[PDB]
Amino acid sequence: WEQLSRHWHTVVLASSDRSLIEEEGPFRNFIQNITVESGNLNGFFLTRKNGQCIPLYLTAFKTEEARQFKLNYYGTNDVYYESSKPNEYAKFIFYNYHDGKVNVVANLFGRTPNLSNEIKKRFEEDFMNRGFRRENILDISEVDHC
Amino acid sequence: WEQLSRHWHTVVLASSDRSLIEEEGPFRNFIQNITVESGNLNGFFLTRKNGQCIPLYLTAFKTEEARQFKLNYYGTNDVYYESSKPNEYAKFIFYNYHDGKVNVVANLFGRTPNLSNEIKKRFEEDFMNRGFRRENILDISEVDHC
Repeated sequence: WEQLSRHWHTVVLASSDRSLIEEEGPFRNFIQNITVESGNLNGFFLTRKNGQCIPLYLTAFKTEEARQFKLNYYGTNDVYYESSKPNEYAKFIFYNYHDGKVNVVANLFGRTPNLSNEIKKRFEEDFMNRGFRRENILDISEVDHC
Repeated sequence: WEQLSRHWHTVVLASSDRSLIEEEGPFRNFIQNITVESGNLNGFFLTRKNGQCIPLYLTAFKTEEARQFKLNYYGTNDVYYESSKPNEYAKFIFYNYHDGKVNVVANLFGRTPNLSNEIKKRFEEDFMNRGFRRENILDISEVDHC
């Protein structure tokens, strides 16, 4: 898992709940880098709250299950890692349970600040195919993230 | 996946939406057996619809990600397999996308029509912890089914 131990860029964000990833949303976070320790993912993000960029430390604890991690943040998040190009991008999918509800927050991280269209298009399609609206898929490689 | 190709039993079912697994629900299915072919999971089930038991064939198609499959059934289902004792029980978590809503359907299968209390207990706890209530977790080893 030491491969994920690098600098990253939040390229695209999508969620079944628009508000989770819009300005001021708990998941509108910009990854800076990931440090792997004993299989655990220690991510350092920057999130913009009340107009300012503040540090955010999130730890995806490795579970006995493969590619799966556990993260406690605004509820319990079952986390899944996936990538067809491990050296170029990383997708992190969060299944969030909070206040008796289930949501999905999908993250498209890139080793570069932007990714190829083939990659982004696949991400967009995968989620549009799952009933999402286009307002639920944010391509932030365009916006002004922290 | 050779340990999955045998006869299975649906022991406990859990869902974020209780109706999906209650009587008449599209996901209240009683597994008969699973046959593996080319990496895909070909499960044969029995489901009581409109009064009686009828055959049900579902294929969990392999993906490029470890332990993850795909199933089109009452929406798109991203299926994950996990099990600490591969020869006693099998767990399949479905992340269902239908009508813009996201739901989770977890299945606890066993080589025998019932599982140890410890196994069932942990399954129940895991989802009790994710905000599910007692009525969302149905042990069916007890009730009579197809």
